Amino acid sequence: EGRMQIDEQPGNAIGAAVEGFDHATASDADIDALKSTIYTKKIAVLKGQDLSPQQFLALGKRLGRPEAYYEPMYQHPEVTEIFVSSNVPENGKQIGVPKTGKFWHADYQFMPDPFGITLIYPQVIPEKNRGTYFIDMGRAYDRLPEDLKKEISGTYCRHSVRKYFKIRPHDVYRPISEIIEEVERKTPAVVQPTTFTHPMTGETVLYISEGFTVGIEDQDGKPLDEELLKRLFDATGQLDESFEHDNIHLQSFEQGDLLVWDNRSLIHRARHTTTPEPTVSYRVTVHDERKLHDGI
Ligand SMILES: O=C(O)CCC(=O)C(=O)O
Ligand SMILES: [Cl-]
Ligand SMILES: [Fe+2]
Repeated sequence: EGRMQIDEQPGNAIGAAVEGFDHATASDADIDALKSTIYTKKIAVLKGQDLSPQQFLALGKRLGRPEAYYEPMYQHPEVTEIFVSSNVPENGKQIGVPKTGKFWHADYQFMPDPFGITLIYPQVIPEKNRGTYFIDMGRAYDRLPEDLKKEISGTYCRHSVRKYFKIRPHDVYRPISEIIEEVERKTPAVVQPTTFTHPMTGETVLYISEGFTVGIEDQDGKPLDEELLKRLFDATGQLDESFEHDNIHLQSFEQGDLLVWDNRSLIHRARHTTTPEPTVSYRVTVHDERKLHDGI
């Protein structure tokens, strides 16, 4: 230590900038302070990062235990733990998967044991149409009308990858019903409390997303009409295709930036493909000292 400096946005404004961070030399106190910033400011942007794929993984390992993506076509060829979103061919070859995350979601929300921190290391940044949209679903919960808070009290939600599972090269010539069934076997829908208590901050988090949350059910386990989910999406800003909604944050980045964010509190999505500019990003996803919530 002696050089990492964290500049948190004032008050309730989301985000922080971190200058002079070196994952190879940061002290234990440095890491703890960076973690506190991630949990409270939700998005920390590390500046001046010039890392190999291996050094990026080592940075992630300072924050938690990396987990590799369960579908391997997403994995970096040299680092299994790096998830690659890319539509720029490397020597004419497809690396990772193109055009990922074009829907509101929290990462691994369709899995039974989601990780708490996401790291994104942009490699190729669109000049004009850059950035990722975010919603703080704890702040979004607090801003719901009281009666809507009451209506979801005690409910559970079902989360599934079934809408956005991407066809793989080895799926060609298979009947689609067989892939549909395989997805339900490998990644069955996961039931979670509709809201949970953030282990690091104590905030109530509304843990739903338009992309992965496929149903809501009552305290007795009986399915509820999906209009309730639609009203929740609407109220939290997830149905606003203009992205002007008050809850929505557009996070931009520049070369050398590295985004680290709270994957309990936030949902995110890619921008509309308004321009043909390409996107390449490397992702590391790490488990921290607590489960997503105490009920996991
Ligand atoms: O499209 C997917 O499979 C999800 C990708 C993702 O998590 C992201 O692009 O932020
Ligand atoms: Cl994910
Ligand atoms: Fe994502």
